[PDB]
Amino acid sequence: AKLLDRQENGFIIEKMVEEFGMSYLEATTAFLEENSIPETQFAKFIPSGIIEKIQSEAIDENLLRPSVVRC
DNA sequence: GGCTGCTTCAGTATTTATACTCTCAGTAATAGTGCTGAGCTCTTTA
DNA sequence: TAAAGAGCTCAGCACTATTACTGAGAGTATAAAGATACTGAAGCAGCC
Repeated sequence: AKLLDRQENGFIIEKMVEEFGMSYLEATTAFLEENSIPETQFAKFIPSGIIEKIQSEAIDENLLRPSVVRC
């Protein structure tokens, strides 16, 4: 009904990758759309953790330019 | 009054120069908008 | 001395009212401005 536990959702969202195995990005976007989640009201749904690995894998995949590398 | 030759048509093999005037109209973007929380503010006395 | 109140106000997602603003409309009264070829098929056309 209500699913406001962020770190529990971390346990559930690692299930996405560790189970499916595409990437943390696509796994959690799949989560966001499955339960119909916007992108500004997420801090109430998403563990504080997965965000950091998301940033990591993002910059490592080079999603943005050198303008973002130095910082 | 039924009757044959011409006939006409129909089927094959990029990139277009000069309104005007409101006048309104209702719209979609857009700033005004107020929360939530939360994080620092602050003092308390144990 | 320092764990622990109760509040002072600043990130961070909306909302209503807005403001260019683009569209729909209604006025407009000098003129006179082309080198197939073939086969075929009904219709038309003149006749005993």
